[PDB]
Parts: sequence; C-alpha cells; structure tokens
Amino acid sequence: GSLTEDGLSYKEKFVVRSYEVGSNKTATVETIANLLQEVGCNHAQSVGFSATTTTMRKLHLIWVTARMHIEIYKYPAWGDVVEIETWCQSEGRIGTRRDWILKDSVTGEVTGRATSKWVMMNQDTRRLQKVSDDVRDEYLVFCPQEPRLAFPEENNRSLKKIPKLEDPAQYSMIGLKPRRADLDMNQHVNNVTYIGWVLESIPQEIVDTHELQVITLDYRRECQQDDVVDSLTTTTSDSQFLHLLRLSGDGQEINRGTTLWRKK
Amino acid sequence: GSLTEDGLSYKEKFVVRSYEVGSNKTATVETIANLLQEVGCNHAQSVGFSATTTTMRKLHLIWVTARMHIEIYKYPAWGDVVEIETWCQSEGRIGTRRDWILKDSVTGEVTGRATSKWVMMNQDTRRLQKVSDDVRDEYLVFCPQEPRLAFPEENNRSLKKIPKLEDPAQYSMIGLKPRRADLDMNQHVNNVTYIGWVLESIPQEIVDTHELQVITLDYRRECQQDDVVDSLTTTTSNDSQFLHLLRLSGDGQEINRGTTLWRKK
Ligand SMILES: Fc1ccccc1NCc1cc[nH]n1
Ligand SMILES: Fc1ccccc1NCc1cc[nH]n1
Repeated sequence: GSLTEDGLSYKEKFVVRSYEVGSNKTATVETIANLLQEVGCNHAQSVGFSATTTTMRKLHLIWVTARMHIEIYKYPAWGDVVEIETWCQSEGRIGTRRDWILKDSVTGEVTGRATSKWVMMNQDTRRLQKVSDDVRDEYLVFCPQEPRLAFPEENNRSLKKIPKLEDPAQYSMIGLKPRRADLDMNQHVNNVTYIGWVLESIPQEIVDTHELQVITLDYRRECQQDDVVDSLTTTTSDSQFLHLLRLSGDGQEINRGTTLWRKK
Repeated sequence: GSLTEDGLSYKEKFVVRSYEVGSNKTATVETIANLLQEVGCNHAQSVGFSATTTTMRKLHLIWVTARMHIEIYKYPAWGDVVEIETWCQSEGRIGTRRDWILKDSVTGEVTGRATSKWVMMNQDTRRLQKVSDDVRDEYLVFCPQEPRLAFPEENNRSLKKIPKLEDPAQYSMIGLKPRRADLDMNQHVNNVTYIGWVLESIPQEIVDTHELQVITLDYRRECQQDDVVDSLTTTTSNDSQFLHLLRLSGDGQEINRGTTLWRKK
C-alpha cells in the first residue's frame, strides 16, 4: 500500500483468499471489516503513529471505536483484487472520524463504503476525555482540511440513533465466548468479532436467501476475554433487524445495531 | 503466486497483517495454518483442480485431512514477507501427502515446515476408500516422481501414533461452538478452527511464557455446525509437551487427538 500524492489519504490492494469467502464464494462482511482495519493500521504506520496514538502515550490516552457503519453494494469474489482508500478527519473535541471507499481494482467501480466514529479514552480508567487542543494539532497535518465524507447525504443512516431491543427478542444465540484467535495483539477482543456475534442471531434462511447491504454498530462496552455474550435479533421490517449484544449473566449491554438485507 | 519452473510445486508470498498476530506481535499458528491452506488452494487452481478431478466429482469423492503436522522455528512478525512452497505426492492407495516449506523472504532461511496426510472419502456416506489407478494417474503428472519430503528424518514426529487422553484431563475448555466465520464456502467447519479449539485448553501462563514449536493433529470425525465441543489437555513432560483431545460435549464422541511441544521464550 501507499499514501496518495497529497499525503492526505492511503490506498491498498487486497486479493480475496479462499478461507475469506462465504457460501456464495464472495468475501464475508467480517473479511471486509478486517481489511478496513488493516488499511487503517497501515495508514497510521506510514505517517508515524502507533490505537493510533500520538504523545497520548505518556497521558495513557487511546482511540476507541464508538460506531462502525458499513455499506456493501458488491462483495468481492475469491481471487478478485479490491482496492481500499482510507482517510481520517477531526470532528471537533468529540473525536475523529475514519472513512473508507472500496473499489473493484479492474473496473474502478465503487463496490462499498464505510465510516467510523472514534473517541479518546484513558486506557486504565476507561473514562472518556474530550480531545484537548495540542493533540488536535498533531493529527490535523494528516487530514484533509475541507470535509471529505464517504457518506455525504446530510442526516444519513450512519448518523441515525439506534434504539434498545425489547424483550423477548425474536431470535437469539446464547453462550458466545471469544477464543484466542478473537484477541488482538493487546489481548483485547477484536472489533470484528462483535460483528460476527451480532450476525449469529440472524436465522440461516435469511443468510441463505438475502445479502447483507448495511450494518451500523454501536460499541457501548468491551467484552473481556473471560466474558460470555448473548446475541439478540428482532425483525423491524428488504429485511431489517434490530440487534443487541449483552453479558449472559446480568444482561449488561455491550453493543446495539441494525442490519439491512436485500433478496439475492 | 506461481508454479515453479518444473511445474511440480507452487510458491507464494504473504505479508503478515495486524489482525493476524498474537501478543508478541508475531503471526499466530492459526494464521500460519490458514496461509498453508491458501497456497494449497492456489496450487490446485493453477493446475486445473477444484482438489477433486471430474472423475472424482461424478463418484462424489473428496480429499479429506486425516493428519496435520506443523513445526515452526520462527514466527513471522507483523509486516514481514513470508514465502511458502507446497507440493503433493502419492503415497500408494492409502492417500496423498501435501508438504510445505516456509521461508523468510528477506534472508531466504527456513522458518517452518508442514506435512499433511489426506484420504479419499465419499461426500455422502462418509465411507473411506483406497485410491483407484485411474484417479492416481490424473494427479501423478503434477507431483515429483522422486521422494521430496519436508520431514525426511529417520525418526520424525509427523508419523508417531497419538494416544487417547485419559480422564480426568489436567485442563479443559468446555462448550466451544463454531460461528459463521468458522465455516468454509461449503458450510463445513474450517480445519484451522480445530487447531484453535485444541489450543484453548492450554493455560494462559504456558502461552505467555512459551512458544509453540510443534503440533500434530489427527482428524477423526467432523464437527457439525450445530455441534458443541470440549477441549481437553494433559501435560506429558525446559520443553513442555501436552496430549490433547477434542470431543462432543454431550456423548463424548471423539473428533480430534493431538500433541503440542512448546519451548521457553
Ligand atoms: F492514523 C492516522 C492517520 C492519519 C490521520 C489520523 C490518524 N489517526 C487518527 C485516528 C483515530 C482513529 N483512527 N485514526
Ligand atoms: F491440488 C493438487 C495440485 C497438484 C497435485 C495434486 C493436487 N491434489 C492432491 C491433493 C492436495 C491436497 N490433497 N490432495
């Protein structure tokens, strides 16, 4: 991969792997979400960042995902080359936004797009902190100054408030626990695992007859390595679902989201 | 990737990803095992296979892994390029053997190696069968004629018989179930998931203080999508060795047995 000519975004090509595809021989949404974080990390590395921290290391400050919104028009097939461009932007003292555009390397057509909201927090106390002033200046030289949005439509799906699922859930997948392949290099559960756990409560008939078009996911609390998760789903409708991930025990909320699916 | 000059093996380079590494910032054994199957798949596609033949597809025959043996000397770090060469060989009517050599792309040094035993089975009845001569001839033109082994040693670990773990197991990880990311394109559990399930019953102190050097895994039965698995481990041993058993949580039906060797970091 490489930074673009202006140095304000990063591009990278990926060839879709055999173990990365689902039953329709096209890349899963978890493979797409993993490629999004891989190009995000390479963008950070190329411009001198680590959680993508700056001098926040001495203050014990990290970047954490609050929301992830993915929209896929065409899933790349096994053997296809997919090119992904990513960039960040400051959104005031609330946090930063990272966006992505996914294209077909051959035709040059947009096959997908994603946007994510990130907040600053203290890694130890887990307390959210508003983005200071001299931390803002450190990142600004790597972001476009004019707004550049993957989801430009004012008041779009990525900015829509998500409600809390009411019991009883229509569908459920209980006793979900992470294994070592679900942990990142810092032994925390990978953000991508939570996407798979949400999709576990979608009935197989929906997965077999439909294709996932949109996914919006709020990250309210992290699931520890020794935690057990319940995945809940209710149809709100194309097919739409409201989702909730919570601790199997006391029912403490870890995620809430929505998915939109289209008939194949 | 590409077939070598003689067309009897296939090479491919992989750059290690951020989400592919463990706590010590090096590629996990599950990442390595996934790259081994990816180059195996690309070798098959380059020579006109699915890895079944049109003769095998009309008979509903498939190749299935009976045993996987991996030995890693140095795990590639995040950002490193690793080159893998793979080739197959007929082992008579019992089945085929697929081998791998993993090298550092920069220094050219061997950082790992693997060998797997594959048998033929009817897709539907799950009944095994010895390889027919017309099927044997179809693959022979893609394999070296002289023996070419990743594990040539007189007394090598890849061909040792594995015993059955006796209850009570020293350690256990109960209620393991596969999710959709654990299924392959044919909705079967990926062979790599079984490796992760075996390693789940290794205590975290071992994982944190040691590095996995060797893993031998027998595949006895398949885990269905709706099945629940128990992972059992007992220390059999500076080096640390373990005997492993995967079985259905309910009736205790065996699905895997294996051994792992670990060395102090
Ligand atoms: F890694 C970067 C490259 C260019 C501009 C900004 C960053 N970091 C900010 C950030 C927060 C969450 N992801 N990225
Ligand atoms: F796919 C191949 C390429 C070249 C020679 C042989 C094969 N197939 C045999 C095989 C592979 C795994 N199990 N059995």
